[PDB]
Amino acid sequence: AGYDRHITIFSPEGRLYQVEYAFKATNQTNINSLAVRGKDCTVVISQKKVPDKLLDPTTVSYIFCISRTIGMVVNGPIPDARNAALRAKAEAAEFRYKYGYDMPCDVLAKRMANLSQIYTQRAYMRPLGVILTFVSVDEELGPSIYKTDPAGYYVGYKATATGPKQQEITTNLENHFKKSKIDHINEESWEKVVEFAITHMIDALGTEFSKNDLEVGVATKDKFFTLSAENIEERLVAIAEQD
Amino acid sequence: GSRRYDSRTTIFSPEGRLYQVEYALESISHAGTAIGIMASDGIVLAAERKVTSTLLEQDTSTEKLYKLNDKIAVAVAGLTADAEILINTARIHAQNYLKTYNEDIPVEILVRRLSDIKQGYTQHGGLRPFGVSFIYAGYDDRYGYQLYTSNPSGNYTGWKAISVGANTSAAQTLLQMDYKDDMKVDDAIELALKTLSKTTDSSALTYDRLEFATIRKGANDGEVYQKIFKPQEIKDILVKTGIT
Amino acid sequence: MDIILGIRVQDSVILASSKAVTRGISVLKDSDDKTRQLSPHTLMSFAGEAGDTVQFAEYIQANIQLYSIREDYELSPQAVSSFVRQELAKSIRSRRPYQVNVLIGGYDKKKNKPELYQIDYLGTKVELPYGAHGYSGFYTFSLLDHHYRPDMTTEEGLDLLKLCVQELEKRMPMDFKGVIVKIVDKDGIRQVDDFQAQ
Amino acid sequence: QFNPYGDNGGTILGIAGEDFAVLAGDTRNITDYSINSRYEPKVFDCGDNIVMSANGFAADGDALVKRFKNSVKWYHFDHNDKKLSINSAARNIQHLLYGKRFFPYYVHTII
Amino acid sequence: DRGVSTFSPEGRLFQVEYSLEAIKLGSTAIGIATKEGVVLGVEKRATSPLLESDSIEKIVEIDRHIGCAMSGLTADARSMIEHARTAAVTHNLYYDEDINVESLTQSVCDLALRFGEGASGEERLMSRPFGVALLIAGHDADDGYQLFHAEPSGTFYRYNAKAIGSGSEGAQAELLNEWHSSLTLKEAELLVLKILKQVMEEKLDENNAQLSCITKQDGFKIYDNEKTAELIKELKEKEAAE
Amino acid sequence: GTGYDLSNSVFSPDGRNFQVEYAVKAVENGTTSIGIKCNDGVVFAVEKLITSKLLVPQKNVKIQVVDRHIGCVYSGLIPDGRHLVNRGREEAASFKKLYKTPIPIPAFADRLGQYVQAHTLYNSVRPFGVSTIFGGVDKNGAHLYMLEPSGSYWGYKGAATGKGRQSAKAELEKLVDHHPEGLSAREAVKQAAKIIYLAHEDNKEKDFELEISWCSLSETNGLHKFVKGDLLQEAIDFAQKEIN
Amino acid sequence: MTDRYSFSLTTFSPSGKLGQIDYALTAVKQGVTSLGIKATNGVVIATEKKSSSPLAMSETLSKVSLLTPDIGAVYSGMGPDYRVLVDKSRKVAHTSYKRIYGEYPPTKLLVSEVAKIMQEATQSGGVRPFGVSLLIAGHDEFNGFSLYQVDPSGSYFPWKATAIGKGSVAAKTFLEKRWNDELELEDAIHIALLTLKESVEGEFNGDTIELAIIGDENPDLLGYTGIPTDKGPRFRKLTSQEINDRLEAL
Amino acid sequence: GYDRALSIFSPDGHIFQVEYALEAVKRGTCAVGVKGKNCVVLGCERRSTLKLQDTRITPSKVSKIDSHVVLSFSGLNADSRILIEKARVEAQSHRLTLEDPVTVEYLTRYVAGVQQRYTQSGGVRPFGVSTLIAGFDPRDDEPKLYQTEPSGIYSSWSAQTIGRNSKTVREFLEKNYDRKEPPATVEECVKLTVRSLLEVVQTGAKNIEITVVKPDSDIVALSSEEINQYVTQIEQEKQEQ
Amino acid sequence: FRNNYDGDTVTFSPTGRLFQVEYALEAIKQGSVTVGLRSNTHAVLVALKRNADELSSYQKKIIKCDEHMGLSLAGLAPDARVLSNYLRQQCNYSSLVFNRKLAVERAGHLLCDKAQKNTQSYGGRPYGVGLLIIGYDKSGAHLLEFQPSGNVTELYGTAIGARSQGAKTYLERTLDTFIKIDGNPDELIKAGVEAISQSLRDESLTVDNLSIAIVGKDTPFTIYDGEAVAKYI
Repeated sequence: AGYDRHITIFSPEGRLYQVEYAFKATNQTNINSLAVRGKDCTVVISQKKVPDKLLDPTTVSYIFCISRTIGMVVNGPIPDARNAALRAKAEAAEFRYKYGYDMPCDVLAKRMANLSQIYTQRAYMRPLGVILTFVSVDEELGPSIYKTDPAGYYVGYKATATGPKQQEITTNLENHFKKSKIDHINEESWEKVVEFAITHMIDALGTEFSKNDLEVGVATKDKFFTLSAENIEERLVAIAEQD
Repeated sequence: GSRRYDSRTTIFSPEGRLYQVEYALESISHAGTAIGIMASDGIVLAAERKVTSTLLEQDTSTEKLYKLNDKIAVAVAGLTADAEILINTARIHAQNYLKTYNEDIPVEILVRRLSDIKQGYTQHGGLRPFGVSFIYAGYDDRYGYQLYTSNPSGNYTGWKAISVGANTSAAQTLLQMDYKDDMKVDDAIELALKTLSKTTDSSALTYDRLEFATIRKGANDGEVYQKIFKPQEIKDILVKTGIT
Repeated sequence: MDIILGIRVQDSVILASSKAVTRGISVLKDSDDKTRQLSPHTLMSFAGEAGDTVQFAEYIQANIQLYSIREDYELSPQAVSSFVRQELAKSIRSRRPYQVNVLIGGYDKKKNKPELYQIDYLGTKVELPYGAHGYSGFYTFSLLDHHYRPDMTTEEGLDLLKLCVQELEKRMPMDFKGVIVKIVDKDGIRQVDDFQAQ
Repeated sequence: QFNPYGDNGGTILGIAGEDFAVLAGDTRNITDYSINSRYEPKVFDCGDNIVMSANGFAADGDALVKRFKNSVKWYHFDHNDKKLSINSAARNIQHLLYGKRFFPYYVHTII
Repeated sequence: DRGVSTFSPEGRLFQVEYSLEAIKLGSTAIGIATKEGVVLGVEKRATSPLLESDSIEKIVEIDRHIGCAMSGLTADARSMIEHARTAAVTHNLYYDEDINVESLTQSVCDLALRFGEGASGEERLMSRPFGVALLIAGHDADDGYQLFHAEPSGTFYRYNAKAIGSGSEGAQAELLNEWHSSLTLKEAELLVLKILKQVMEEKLDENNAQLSCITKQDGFKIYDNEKTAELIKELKEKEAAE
Repeated sequence: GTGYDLSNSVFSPDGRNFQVEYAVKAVENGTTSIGIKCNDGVVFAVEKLITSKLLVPQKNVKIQVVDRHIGCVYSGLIPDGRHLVNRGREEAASFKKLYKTPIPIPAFADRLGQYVQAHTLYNSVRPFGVSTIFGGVDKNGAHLYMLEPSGSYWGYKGAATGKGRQSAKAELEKLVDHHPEGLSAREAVKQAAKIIYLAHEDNKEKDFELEISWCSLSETNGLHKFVKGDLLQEAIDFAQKEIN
Repeated sequence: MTDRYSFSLTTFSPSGKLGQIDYALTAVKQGVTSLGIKATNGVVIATEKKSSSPLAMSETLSKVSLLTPDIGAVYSGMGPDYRVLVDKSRKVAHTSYKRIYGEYPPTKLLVSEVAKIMQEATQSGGVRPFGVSLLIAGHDEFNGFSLYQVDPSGSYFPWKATAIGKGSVAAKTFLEKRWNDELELEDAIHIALLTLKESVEGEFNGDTIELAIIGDENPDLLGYTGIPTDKGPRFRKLTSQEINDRLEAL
Repeated sequence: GYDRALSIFSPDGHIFQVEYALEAVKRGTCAVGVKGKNCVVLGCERRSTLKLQDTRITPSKVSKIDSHVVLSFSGLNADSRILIEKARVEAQSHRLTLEDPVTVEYLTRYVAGVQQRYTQSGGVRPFGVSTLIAGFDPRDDEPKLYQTEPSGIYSSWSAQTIGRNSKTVREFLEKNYDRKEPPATVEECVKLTVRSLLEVVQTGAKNIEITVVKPDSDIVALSSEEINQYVTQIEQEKQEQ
Repeated sequence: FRNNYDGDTVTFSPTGRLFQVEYALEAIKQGSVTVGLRSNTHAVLVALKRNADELSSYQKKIIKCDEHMGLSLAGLAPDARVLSNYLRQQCNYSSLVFNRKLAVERAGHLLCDKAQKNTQSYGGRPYGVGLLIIGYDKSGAHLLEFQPSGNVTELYGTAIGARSQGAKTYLERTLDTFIKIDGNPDELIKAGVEAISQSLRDESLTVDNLSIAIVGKDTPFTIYDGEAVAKYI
């Protein structure tokens, strides 16, 4: 009876508690992230928090380079995050090997969502307490953002946000698009899209950021990369000379 | 480990009963009633479609009567999906037999096989039994017309008239009352409809809620014929037997 | 090879099989019965590879007996021959094939007619009035083709066989040491212990 | 093509006295017309007062002796240090050899 | 529930402990080792007068020099006997000699703990321990006549005399006083026959009891009823003679 | 409800995995051990509680080497630690076999990480009862790491775990602040000996034995070597002196 | 490691109910309404695209999927389960039929296959039933147009028209009032759009509604020409615009 | 892949799954066997919970394992089929390898072994069946009667019964069967068998089937009348007193 | 508490304990006593053999693994047979493949690792036996203590079993003394028999009650029982 809350089987209400609890684990890191699409690029911003002084800050990241073109940011415990990243990389490599072309961002997303859906149905596998946000500049769809959860669900976004204060960042962005009337940041350079991202990240969270409080990922035609404390600092400086 | 969530579907109760089999039967007892009556010149299979709607496409439907062979058919009572798994293996067993011996499979041999498969889910593997009860109507040149029945336990028996599903008790009593060894297919067809008609949990017994089938040796031929009545054919035989 | 002859007369099937068993240079035995009773009304003669020969026969027998008991019924000669053909057809594409040729003679109590089946090691089955495996047909088929009649009596059949065996003893290079004859009819299987000089 | 066998020559002799026994063998090991060693022991003391020599293809002879010695060791472990009678050693060696009935140890062994 | 190979807080394997409880309910079996051979006796204990008592086989031959008696869930012993017989025959095939009694026993005991649902040690495929104990008696050159007690725990002990089954504690106490290094095969037979009589619910007779022995000379033999009926008579007399 | 802490892969209502958390308790209960990254290598040190005079000194080595350039030390259930090192070894051999080059520290860390994280995915296994500090020198520098039972791991400037983990972390933070330009192989070896002695106050009851090992590009050529004899006593004294 | 769950997670209770299947049906009940209407010359399946956020792009998520070029499906219940079921359905359509007979399976057979996959998740070791109910519409030369419903138990039944999910009871009622055996495809599309309106609370346009049909062959959607017998797919997803056009004549 | 230990020991040294397997046997229709001096007779009662059956085709209680051996049982019908099939197969295998049909004891020991194995193998429950196996060893004339139970234990009996009310019927037999003088006739042997079933069948000319096994594969089942004739002659013996 | 976290090895208690393993450790304590000690030339094993009745034998407690290695057991006998057997193979493998005698330290690591696999997997149970391994290799005499938890330790001496604490204090006291008993086997054996009788209470070591074993510089691991140990009682 009471075991319908330990493994992934239906509860009398037709619910899957373990999947629900896995969702709870995604906020364990107290990190917030958001992604927006530029005119020809995709940017993902995520908070970086290094409490312990004994830690080497350069190794504390929740953003991963899945492939030459796909970037993935994770919201959830790091061990499950790395499990998902390794799998994604393997899946991307194998796909290119078998089909002759780079795995599209939305397809990798679906693949990972499907994998997650399985932990939802088979009782011996637990779900992963993570939410995966994949980004890239697809060669057929252009700037792309696809996010998957422990439920095995996934969808494409104009822009999105994940984390404890996900709702604030989301409504902030929603409002901005109701205004601009377009589904993206009408900017030619990614540097400006990165700035917009950091700006609204601030308006919504009501907080200031130093060069080590952020982590940034950028996807462009044929390439995805992360910025350095200094590349970010340069971004921070520019937003400062406008406010 | 896993053991914590294992129901142990194949154990004995302190009374020596098989829980899952008992419960499976309980489940079947709520399934639409299916009847089988064996005449001297044929066999009748009639079943009541449990629950219906006006929008239900009753022409392309077949939830209770399935052709297993060219000389064997079954009436289903229980989980349709479970029954299809078994029906399909039964269909295959029949053909393996035909390929091996170049002769149609003797009815009991096919029934015993399906029953042994059911019996298996009862003794090992830790899986739930099939929530299905079958009424087999068939003919072979060794025992002629035969009527069998198999339930979740994997046990099977032969009958002259039998019912599975809901109200089998009331139904069995009615059959035991009007059955006569020298009956004729048409007599049986009527007994079948009358019996269902009195045990139904519904208002009336309309054609849209019925499936009918007969296995006759059409005098004008010399061979056996299986007929799964079409909606119209049912609506007809339903007016004739005075049930309009 | 050995001699395996079969003939289906009016109310029975007769199977004549050579008695010699030769291993290389010497004739090891001259009273070998190259036959197995598959059921009260079905007999099977066989010839071929040294060990596979009896191994197959006995394997087929065990299976028919098991069927008989499980069903308390006797399979028709036709059903038995189809089972046997399928077994040989499996064998031909296996790792090491049974190199055995067989004749199945049975009396179908339901049809009330004798039946003769010829099946070679490839699983090639055919029903015939009379048949043989190996070189046997080469010497005898011209005789059978001539004197054979569907209404022959068991006695007429044994005479036609005797004629066949005489031709074999005349033109065939090998001394097969005579044959053992058996009859299959409505009353089971019996052996003609007197063909050495019938 | 690859031939898994070779011939290292050698000759061994075993004579059973009345209360003694001898097992001799030259110490020359060869390959075709060349000498590999002028002194390569070919007769071994295997414990429990049993001497053995597996002559023919050296690699096989070595593997067999090695396997038998190890067999004696386990005999002790398994049967409370009981001594292995020469007749028991012989039967054991038969099984060691027949275990490779289809990829034989190319040796003529004497104990 | 709880793993079939779980330890109790006392450091014991539940399943094995419960296994022993089952053995206590079994028929009594007694073994006595003398420098003239080993005697093995058992309580037939038929459950109904209609049961043909000689079809009760609780004393079996393992090889010509090894015999064994069982007590507890007897059916569980068939495979053990089978394993034992094979082990002896195999040993002979591999070494052209008789297997040592202790080695034969060790082989049997190796099966004992091979149970569980997937224990990380090999492939112990057996749902539960054996519900029977065995008295293994035989002879070999290195250690002469021997009697062993093989339990479902995997451990086995060598005894000069031993009783297993429902009458064990009682019978064991008896054997304690009755046994001495100079017993004769004859004495031992009566002694086993006597102690069985004390612990058996039924009046011991050549039909609900059975004797046997193993001697270097004639191997393992199972005394037929006649031969035992007399050893019984001979006992009644010696007891009544004081 | 409850019982969430009885099986390994279960998420509690708050999203935690209690079994992993309980494993951590087995870690905090063990000896204290540390790692100190320096300007061209790493130093590992550990506390070896002396149960009695019977323990042969210098014999029960706890620090382990993986390949030829990696050091690993851990606190908690020692057998779990060895199990983890054996895997690290196969992982390293595998990597070298295919890529020729000895496995990078970051790469090696993730191999261990994925393996440990794997033991938190099923209820048929239990999590590891150790936290492991490990590292070495590779193609581009020195790397220090600490891996938790949850499979979590990060790169450290200095790291500690076990009974006296707080003392150690305290000492490490001071070193980090008072040496922004970097410590040296030679220095870190002494500094390590000190931190172990201080951190021993949370277990001051039983007498202990010190063990240090290092891997410095200049002092060991980039290979992992144990600190013995002179250099060892020299550091022991540097500690004994500052513990007063 | 290794799945040690080799026993059923779905078993019979004393009353004879199969808990997990019941519970799965409950999950289907909470699901967004979807429906199917069969006309004399076509079938229509539709549902509401309940976007989880205005930042999400509802087009990147299809609730109505093409299984074969003459068969489509829609559902109610757990989206992720539906998604994998579709992949398996498309694949089984090939491996168990197209690769054997050289043609796509008839609607009833494919449904039969899907039903089997779902039935197994009801009895196989270590799994839970799928939390979805499908509505599959298709056409084949010998059966014409057909509409089926497949439930978690693996049971499937043919319909003239029906609805599943949230407001299925209300919707099924509204359908019994407007259905007859003479509806033309466009009439059914209309009735469908009306039925769906009762279930939708907020926006009701071509971007919030997903609708597809099984009608005539679209040689324009074939991709090639040159083979007379190949006339194109009978399945077609209506475009955002096509929907709005009909919404005006609502 | 399922290997849960279903048959395990409980604190008191008992194996419940096996014990409960016996409860299933106590619930099965009664079965009795008695050996005469030149034969063995097997009797089994027929339920009456439902009557409108087709006796021609409905599986009978006595089964032939080979031409000289028969087996009857009490307990789960479906379970008995699995044992009967294995038995029949083993009987044919024995003839094929030993070149001699099985002895009754051999065939019994084989079925018992199969039963024992299902009491200590993972993922399976014991057989809810108890059997009576009777017949004549090849080229022998001394009758054989054996019994097996879920535990895997077996033994021979002069006469024995199993199933529901077997308690009653065994008592009848213990004070009506003299080993000194066994039913020297096939007739008086069958009579004793019917007599014992009447103590529990409560008038059932159609509720008592009998099979007589004589040496050399001479097995034959009686008909309602033949049996009913014994019923008739037996009821008078009572009234004529 | 405990009752909810001791149903199997795969479960940690809230305090971080592994009860099934602890229950295994208990089977050891309940076992007979055995002692081990070494000089720099020899290593000795002394163990008290236990019997069932006065009609039963005294179950052996010492097993030889190779010519240079052996051990004494405490707890479940069968598990010692399994572990000693695995050790016998490892030694054998080391000789056949590398023609090298297996280092006692390495034999300890092998035992530790084998035992550990039984404390992290489902369905498996921990070994319920303690082992004292002695042996002479290329680095001298050695004594190891093996615990079912997988913990192996190298010592100059130690003991396990019931009342083992007696002998352990004695040895820890006698240390400096016996450690130097080089070139003199009989002196180390007596020193060992003295440590073991420090755990007596029930009775006094008899002839068929005492069991001694030794290995060393030029002494192949050999076992003494009965009359052979008479000169030590």
